[PDB]
Amino acid sequence: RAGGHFEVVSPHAPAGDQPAAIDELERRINAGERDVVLLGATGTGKSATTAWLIERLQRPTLVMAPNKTLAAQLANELREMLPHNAVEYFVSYYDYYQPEAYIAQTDTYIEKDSSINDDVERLRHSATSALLSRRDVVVVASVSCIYGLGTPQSYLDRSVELKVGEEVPRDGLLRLLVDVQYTRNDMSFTRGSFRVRGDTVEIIPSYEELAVRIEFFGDEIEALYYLHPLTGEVIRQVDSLRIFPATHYVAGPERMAHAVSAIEEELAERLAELESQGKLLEAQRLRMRTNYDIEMMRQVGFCSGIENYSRHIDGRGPGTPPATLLDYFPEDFLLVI
DNA sequence: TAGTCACATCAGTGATCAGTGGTTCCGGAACCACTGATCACT
Repeated sequence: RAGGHFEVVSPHAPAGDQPAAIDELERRINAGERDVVLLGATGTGKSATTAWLIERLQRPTLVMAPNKTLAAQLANELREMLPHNAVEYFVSYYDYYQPEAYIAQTDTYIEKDSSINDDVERLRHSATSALLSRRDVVVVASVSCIYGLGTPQSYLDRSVELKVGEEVPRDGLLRLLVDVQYTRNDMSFTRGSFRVRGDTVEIIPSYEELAVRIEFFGDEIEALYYLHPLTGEVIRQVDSLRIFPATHYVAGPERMAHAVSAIEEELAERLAELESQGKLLEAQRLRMRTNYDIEMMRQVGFCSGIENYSRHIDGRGPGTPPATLLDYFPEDFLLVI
């Protein structure tokens, strides 16, 4: 995690309680205080104090807010004070979301339905990449953060970097693009997708807004270039760049194998459980749904309900905390709630 | 008794297009000139 210094551009002049408060909070955190409280009255500007504390500590910060409403107004403001560091975002990426719900009394299956937002997931993946690519990363998170996730381990593993001049098989590059959830959209150009024409390859990464054109000298990386996605305007050129998986359900083929194994084992477990319960209808419905799900893992590796198998994918045990953006954070990560 | 909770998609469902199957339709009297009798003569 390469942590660039949190360059603070604050034309405001701190006064009143700001200096003493920041100093005492700083020494508080220095004192190993795993539990701290702040009394910030209205108009006291908690955002600036949090930014300065993050600057002093130089740790990847996770800030916790209770509703997506709040996150918006603050994160943009901090970017003004931090125009040279990774400022990020994460909340529920759902314009709408009915859960997988079950009216037991009526035996009614209100199936999980969701109108999926785009920019929310974009910023989610940008945040995960930034955390697993640099230490100067600040992320605003809804409680969703503590829900089940994939492993930042595999997140950083599946990611692959390419540099100008280095020999690299283009076909292997496409293979790893597929393995990191990027589609060979040879028809049009879309987010997290890409197209191949001759040695030329043009890709929009899922987290990175812009696109990139790579020219190939046979099976060698001829050159890399930033781009506007559709117009293709080369923003600039850099020798090397990394790509992270477009999914947070990152998992090597071996991790998919282990997840499938544990899924089948706990599937037998739940089969016996519902058989004893006498809930044969529910048992069979779950059985066939997960049968289709595992079929299209063994074929594709992608579907709905993948999260429900996080304990298998992450591989940790039942009842333990599933993977989290906290794992995406270091142990010396800054935390604010 | 109650506000937030958030981890996509088989399968209709037909619109709608957008390809395929087929449509369909006029002017005919002119124009080019060609062709079997009829007195004629023998």
